[PDB]
Amino acid sequence: AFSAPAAYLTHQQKVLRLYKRALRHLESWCVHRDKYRYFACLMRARFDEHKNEKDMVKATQLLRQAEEEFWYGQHPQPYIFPESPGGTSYERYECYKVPEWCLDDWHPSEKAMYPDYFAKREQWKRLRRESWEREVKQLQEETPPGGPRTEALPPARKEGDLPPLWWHIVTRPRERPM
Amino acid sequence: NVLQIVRDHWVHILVPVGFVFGCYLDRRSDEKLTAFRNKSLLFKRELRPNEEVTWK
Amino acid sequence: MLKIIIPTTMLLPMTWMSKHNMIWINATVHSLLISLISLSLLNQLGENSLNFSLTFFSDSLSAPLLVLTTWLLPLMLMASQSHLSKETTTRKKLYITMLILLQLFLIMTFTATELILFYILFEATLVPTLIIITRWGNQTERLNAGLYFLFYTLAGSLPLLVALVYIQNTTGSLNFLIIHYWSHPLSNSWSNIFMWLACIMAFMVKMPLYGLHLWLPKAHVEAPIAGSMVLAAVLLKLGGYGMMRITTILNPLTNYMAYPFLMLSMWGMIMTSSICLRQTDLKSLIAYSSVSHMALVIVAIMIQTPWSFMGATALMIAHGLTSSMLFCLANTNYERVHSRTMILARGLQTLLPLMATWWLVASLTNLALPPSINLIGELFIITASFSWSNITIILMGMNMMITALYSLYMLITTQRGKYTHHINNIKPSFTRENALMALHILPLLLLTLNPKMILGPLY
Amino acid sequence: GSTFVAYLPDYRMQEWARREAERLVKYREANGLPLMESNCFDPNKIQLPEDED
Amino acid sequence: EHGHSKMELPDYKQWKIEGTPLETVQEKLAARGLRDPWGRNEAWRYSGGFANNVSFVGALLKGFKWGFAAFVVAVGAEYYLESQ
Amino acid sequence: SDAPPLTLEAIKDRVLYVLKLYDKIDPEKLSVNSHFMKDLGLDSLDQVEIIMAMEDEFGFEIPDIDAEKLMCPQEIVDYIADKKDVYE
Amino acid sequence: PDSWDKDVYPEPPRRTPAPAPQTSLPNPVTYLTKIFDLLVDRPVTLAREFIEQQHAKNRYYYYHREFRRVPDITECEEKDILCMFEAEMQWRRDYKVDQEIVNIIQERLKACQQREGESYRQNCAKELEQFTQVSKAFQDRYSDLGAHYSARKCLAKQKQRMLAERKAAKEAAAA
Amino acid sequence: HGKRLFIIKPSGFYDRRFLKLMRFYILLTGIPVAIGITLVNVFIGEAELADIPEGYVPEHWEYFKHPISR
Ligand SMILES: CCCCCCCCCCCCCCCCC[C@@H](O)O[C@H](CO[C@H](O)CCCCCCCCCCCCCCC)COP(=O)(O)OCC[N+](C)(C)C
Ligand SMILES: CCCCCCCCCCCCCCCCC[C@@H](O)O[C@H](CO[C@H](O)CCCCCCCCCCCCCCC)COP(=O)(O)OCC[N+](C)(C)C
Ligand SMILES: CCCCCCCC/C=C\CCCCCCCC(=O)O[C@H](COC(=O)CCCCCCC/C=C/CCCCCCCC)COP(=O)(O)OCCN
Ligand SMILES: CCCCCCCCCCCC(=O)SCCNC(=O)CCNC(=O)[C@H](O)C(C)(C)COP(=O)(O)O
Repeated sequence: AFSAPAAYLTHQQKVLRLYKRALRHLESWCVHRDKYRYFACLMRARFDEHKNEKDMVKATQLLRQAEEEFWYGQHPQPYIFPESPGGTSYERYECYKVPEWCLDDWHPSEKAMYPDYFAKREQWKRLRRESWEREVKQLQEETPPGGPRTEALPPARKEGDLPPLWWHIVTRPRERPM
Repeated sequence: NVLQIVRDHWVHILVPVGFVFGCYLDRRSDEKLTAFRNKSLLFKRELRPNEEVTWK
Repeated sequence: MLKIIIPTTMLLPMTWMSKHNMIWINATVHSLLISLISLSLLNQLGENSLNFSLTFFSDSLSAPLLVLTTWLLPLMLMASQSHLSKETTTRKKLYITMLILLQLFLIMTFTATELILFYILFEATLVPTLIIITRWGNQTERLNAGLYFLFYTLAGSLPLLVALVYIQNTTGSLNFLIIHYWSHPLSNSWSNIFMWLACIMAFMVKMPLYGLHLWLPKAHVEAPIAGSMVLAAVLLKLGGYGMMRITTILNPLTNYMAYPFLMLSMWGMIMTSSICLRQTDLKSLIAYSSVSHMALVIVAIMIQTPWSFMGATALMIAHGLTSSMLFCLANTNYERVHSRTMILARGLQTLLPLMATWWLVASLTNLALPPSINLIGELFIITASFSWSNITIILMGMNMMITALYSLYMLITTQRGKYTHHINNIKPSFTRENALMALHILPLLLLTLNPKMILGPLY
Repeated sequence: GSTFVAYLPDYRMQEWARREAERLVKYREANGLPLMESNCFDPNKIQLPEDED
Repeated sequence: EHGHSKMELPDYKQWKIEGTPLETVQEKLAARGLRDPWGRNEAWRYSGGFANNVSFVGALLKGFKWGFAAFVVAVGAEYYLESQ
Repeated sequence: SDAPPLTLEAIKDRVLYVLKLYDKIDPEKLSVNSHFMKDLGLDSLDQVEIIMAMEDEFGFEIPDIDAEKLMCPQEIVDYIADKKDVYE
Repeated sequence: PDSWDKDVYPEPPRRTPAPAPQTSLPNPVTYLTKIFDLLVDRPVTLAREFIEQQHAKNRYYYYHREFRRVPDITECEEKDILCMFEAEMQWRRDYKVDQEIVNIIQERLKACQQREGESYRQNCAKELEQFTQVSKAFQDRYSDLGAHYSARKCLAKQKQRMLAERKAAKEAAAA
Repeated sequence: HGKRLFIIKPSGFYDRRFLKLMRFYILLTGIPVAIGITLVNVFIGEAELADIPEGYVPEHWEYFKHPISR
């Protein structure tokens, strides 16, 4: 989610992702914790017997039979965490997420309530105004010629600098705004 | 103030005047369609002692 | 009838003698008063008509259309106030003049005891609409749209004129009362078939008929908000009113000649409702929905039974109000986002809740939720069609299902989901827009209490 | 305007037709007449064309 | 008013594999040469008030005893009253 | 809901609890900043197992791309705090 | 009530059973309807008495309009517009009155169905027969004129029907 | 527990203001109408059907029952 993606997944990453998926689906099949622990230890053992293979062609012929076997026995109704992209409360609270700029449209009678909040908001806005001018130059000088190759951003280098393009990551609404 | 807001609000009176003129013209056009007044077989009515026309 | 015509004419000198910053106020107030005065035409008779003079007469088919026409002008002015802010006083006065002239021509068209006078005013309405579309439209396609909206109309209307004069050369009159009382059957002849076609095609093109509907999406999409409102609410109903008037001389030839138009409308309602499901523009979707509703009205008029005529009148009024409201909602979104692409601005319920309620109620009336007058007309037409042939129920039910589908698709795409992040200029809804929306929607839910006012002369 | 439309006088003659039908049905039920007649006009005053086919 | 009592976690040495089905899982795992490393992470599910279980029929017969006693008292009282 | 507003201290304690209940690590040598690969000698399979244990113990899922680069208990705690928006 | 004619809208004499309490236990319906009477019916009755006295203070009348008979479309020349207008208005009024007659008979039928309860199929044959006769006559008069109906079209339909009847009778006579 | 947080939400001022204005104007005209209607029904009452006396022809507005309709 947070981390920038790469151009490809290496063989180790594919094997680890298959390991996690197979373990989760085995947990879906093996409801009870003791049965799951036994079968998960067996599953880890079955991964471990080819840990030390040196032939890349052999290792790539493997993981392929393995993912085919996974797709055969994948528990068509796996357990999903409620907040996960398949869960029952995945995007439940998106309707409560209001952008921060909407507060700029509030009536002065509305801003009369909560004066400290809006004073701190003004401070944040001033900080953003200055930091942006610094950030544009820093990103222009740090980016390689011909454009970025990976969507990874640099941190601040000097004392008073702020990380480039920070406003919409720092000012997220909330996980559960209401 | 009188004689001052008239020069700024004179236009408002025109629509109302038109409505009155249209009503008057409608009545005047009604006065030209009395060829059968108190003559239809359905409403042949004998005039009241102090009546001139059944309808205007 | 002059007590309504004269004030509408006086709207012009009052507009042109107004202060530079009082034109909208004066126009709105006096147009509302004219609407209130015109509201007294609704006291109709069970007998013939309200025959005011040799020139103008009123009917319980004409009265609802007249009242809707008078009510539409204040809403059009309120909708036009926003996007005409940066424009000179003379040009704004010209725009208001075009709207007033359109209202005057429509008012005289709907009474119009003479068929030639009806044709003259029915074609005189063309000029103000064309000027409004091709002068105060935004995109470069407006000119092209205007051309379509012109020539289609004339392509249908020029033969009618010939037919009309031909009738008066044979009958001796074109007065609607004399025509109705002295009507005679049409023999099955080639000459009579072509007279039937010349009488029908002019009104068919402006409904519009399914095959002849190309001009409508262009004209409604490229027109300004007042133009779209008047096009969808009143100008589409001229064809239905003309057909309802003119089918009295076309019997019994209508029985045979109605089949191609009945098939075209029954299949085209399905086609246009399906087109609405895949539309990337809000205005185009609303225009195609209008085409579907008018296809249903065409079926109703072609069946020519009492229930058909009552349903067609009710549906014409309800569609006018609902489509005007939908266009106004789309324009409120457009004036903020300037794109008119449905997928761009999303999740507007979280930012504009009252406007979301207006969207919901407009979609509900477009969906024909009972006991709205939309469903009253829908059901009357459907029952008449079922009596005409029991197999029409498949097409009618499919149209109902697709209509609900695309109405709720339009609501969900624009109001629900997540807001677009990069759009930060969505300002709170103005009192003008909310007042416009209420002034659209309260008349509908209040007319459902007294349906006989909009069920026509066969009630 | 809504109140004015609500209280519009009965120029459509709904109650008038109801009262006419009420008295007409009362009369025909009392006299044993067969309620509505199938002929809208009296046949004695229509002159059909003799066919002689 | 919320639940602000500064809850402190129990001791981690408290959890043991002994006396749980995790014990026999470990036994069968050792029969083939493997070990379960996350066993103690799950011992709390077999330790406290969760240690004792009830059967399906026992769950169905949740209040059979005192309800049956009420039944027998009621039927005896009715037999005594009607025999009069 | 009635769910207490968990703090950084609770997250740290719970992460260390789950880690001390992993018997391939001796608890006395465990520390918040100890690396998984080198300070404790764990394989990447052990690391993904630890991520699964954290997920099952906090009730939410860490995506593979973020999970595969979490190598210290402290940064696991930091990731959980950022996801759950913990103040102190 | 006197507000409507009992002959146009008849009702059976409304036989009701008498309460026969076989047990001494108090039925809550009686006490509950008595307290309803006390708490609801009396205040409503008193308000109605007030309103009725106020109405009696100001008494005025309205009249049912009488329409003369005029020659119908049969006594009209082929192009005499005035007599055709009179006849058309009379025919439209008669059509409305016939619609109201059918409405009255349908109301009778609905009331019978609800009133006779579980034995409506036998105890509503009278209303069904009346509605069948009235429906047949109304259909014979106005079934197929469509929109744009008139007295002339109704007369043409009647002439066609009675030509068919005359042909059928002549065929039966010469059988 | 003093953990009260600020709730970010759009301005409800304009929607409430519009609703208050619409309610005020609709009531401004409808309350006198409702009171007058009730007063008219209560004291004026309604016309009762009667037979037309011989030699008397009624006015066109004397064929209606409700006083407001008349
Ligand atoms: C916010 C939450 C709710 C708060 C408010 C609560 C109160 C709700 C009550 C209102 C809605 C409930 C429905 C109950 C209706 C009661 C009134 C109704 O019964 O009166 C109607 C009367 O109203 C009218 O029929 C309908 C109004 C007409 C609408 C005209 C539109 C206004 C002009 C605007 C311009 C036109 C634009 C559209 C062009 C076509 C029908 O009465 P009717 O039995 O029949 O005869 C009237 C009385 N008689 C017997 C003496 C004749
Ligand atoms: C494109 C988008 C929509 C635009 C509008 C479309 C609607 C227009 C459809 C026109 C309605 C019907 C036209 C003619 C109907 C007559 C009945 C005919 O179809 O049936 C047969 C007619 O037979 C043949 O059709 C004869 C004519 C053959 C030539 C016609 C060309 C065929 C295709 C042309 C269609 C192109 C339409 C657009 C033109 C630009 C019956 O033969 P018969 O019983 O003996 O004679 C009946 C007529 N009488 C009684 C008067 C003598
Ligand atoms: C949206 C674009 C549509 C374009 C127009 C579509 C409508 C076409 C209708 C026909 C146009 C002209 C018809 C004439 C007008 C009525 C006059 C009339 O009925 O008189 C007829 C005259 O009939 C005609 O002359 C008809 C000739 C038509 C010539 C033009 C043909 C146009 C194209 C024909 C094919 C398409 C027809 C239907 C198209 C529908 C629209 C798509 C009989 O009178 P007499 O001859 O004097 O008496 C009989 C004894 N002598
Ligand atoms: C119940 C649902 C269906 C289940 C069926 C699925 C069947 C899967 C079993 C297939 C067997 C395999 O492992 S498929 C064999 C894939 N190839 C290799 O294992 C070669 C080298 N191994 C690695 O590189 C690993 O990453 C490793 C070194 C272990 C960790 O690395 P870290 O040190 O970087 O953590």
